[PDB]
Amino acid sequence: EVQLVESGGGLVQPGGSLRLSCAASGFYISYSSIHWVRQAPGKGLEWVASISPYSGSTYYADSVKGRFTISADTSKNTAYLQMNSLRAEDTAVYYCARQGYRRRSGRGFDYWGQGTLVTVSSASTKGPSVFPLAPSSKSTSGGTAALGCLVKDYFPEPVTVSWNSGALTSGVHTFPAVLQSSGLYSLSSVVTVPSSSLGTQTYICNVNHKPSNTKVDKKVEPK
Amino acid sequence: SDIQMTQSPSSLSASVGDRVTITCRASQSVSSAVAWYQQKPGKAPKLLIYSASSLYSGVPSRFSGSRSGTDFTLTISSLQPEDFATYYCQQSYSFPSTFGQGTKVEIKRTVAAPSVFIFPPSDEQLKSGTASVVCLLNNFYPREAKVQWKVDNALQSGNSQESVTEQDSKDSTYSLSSTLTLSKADYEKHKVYACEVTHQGLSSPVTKSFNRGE
RNA sequence: GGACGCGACCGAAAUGGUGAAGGACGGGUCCAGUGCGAAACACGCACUGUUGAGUAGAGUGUGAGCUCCGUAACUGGUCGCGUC
Ligand SMILES: CC1=N/C(=C\c2cc(F)c(O)c(F)c2)C(=O)N1CC(F)(F)F
Ligand SMILES: [K+]
Repeated sequence: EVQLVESGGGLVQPGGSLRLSCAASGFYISYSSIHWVRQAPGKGLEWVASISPYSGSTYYADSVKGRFTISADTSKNTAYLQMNSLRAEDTAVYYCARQGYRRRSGRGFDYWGQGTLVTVSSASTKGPSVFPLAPSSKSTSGGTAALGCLVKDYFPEPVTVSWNSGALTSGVHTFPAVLQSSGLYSLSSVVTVPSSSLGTQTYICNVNHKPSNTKVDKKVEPK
Repeated sequence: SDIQMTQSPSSLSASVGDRVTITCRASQSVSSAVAWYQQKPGKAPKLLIYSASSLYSGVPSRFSGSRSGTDFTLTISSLQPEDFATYYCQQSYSFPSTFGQGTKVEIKRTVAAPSVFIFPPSDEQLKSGTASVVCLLNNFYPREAKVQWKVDNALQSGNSQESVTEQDSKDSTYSLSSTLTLSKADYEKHKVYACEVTHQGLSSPVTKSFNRGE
């Protein structure tokens, strides 16, 4: 019944500003304390800010104090997080969490949003170049053969990869994106297949990078 | 002074049914204002314990919290397959709130040697000024693996990045990708491109490679 | 001896003025903590605390009591006088 939905996340260059929303449903935000908590990729959870009910008192972490402003629109039943003077270290996934009812959950955050991504960088939005990881010509390894696609030089996150439009899912591994020294992301998706049918069967990685309107389909054949 | 929450361990491997315990030690007194969360990859945190030892509604009773002074502990009496995730502690005794650095609990299993594959850079990318060589360690355990790059028997360093998947939902194995990045120029100067994999499940270190021209 | 009456002294319910006391005279208020109100702060309630708080009040009580100076019902006591 109760749910939280954050939006407004996206790419913004350093010094820029971004406004986050926290649409609530299944409950009234006026009766609860709303919190913002962010998580940089690979790191742990970091408390950002909050706002108390009835009093409207706000609280911020030192790392964001003076730049961030948390508010609440009861008319829209939505909480907002105004982020000004953004920095590269502000880059993370932003959650909105409800502070549960005291006699029931104490000061615990009983409900969390799905989180909205906020990337801060000077890098321009760029679609990825997809290259084939062609299956070796000789022998095997573990009993089969392997192939895949290299998704390189895209920005920002995220990107999705499928094989044969979702028909191929077994033995498929899509690795976590890695931020290159160039400021651009890069990742590879592979899949193990029988080396006996490398020629007679078709394998196609379906790459998808929406932030740049870049959807590509590359078929991976023996070179 | 901000209140510190020192969580430990940072990682943990246990079998299904095992009794595990995660600890968070506070720098100051936080009373009982301690919460425990569970987070799975790509998902939001889920509240497990509140007020140090109170079990949230709908949370299985195998999860239990306890407070000893400024030391708090999450206890999982018997691990179940759906229990393997990352757990964080939180203090909300005073602002600002403080989170533990997390504790990733991972499932144990029999040792599994990785299947190694090497992929030469595509002709399409080479005409772009950069060459990418990929080494693939596939389905192995534990995660502890060492991957080295050798071009013409020259050990590479500083020009490679690794990436590892989460523990697979079926066989609980890992997969890893090493990515060597070279210029088209430097790529053209040499012939034999090598990557050597050292893993516990391997009889001896395995080398997989090719020659640039052929 | 006794009764009644007058007066004085004393006592005295009551009352005006007065000036010392701080928590063992109280109430109010504030503060801290805890729990509660959909409620970490602010607001409100409840509980706890004076080794929490000014006897210059910081009170739309400095209220009660007491110190000290007066007025005083009287059903009071004593004494004198008049009368029976
Ligand atoms: C200044 C002060 N002190 C007070 C009260 C109090 C009550 C007790 F029971 C006690 O033991 C004590 F020492 C003081 C008090 O009420 N104030 C008033 C105000 F100005 F603060 F408002
Ligand atoms: K008083």
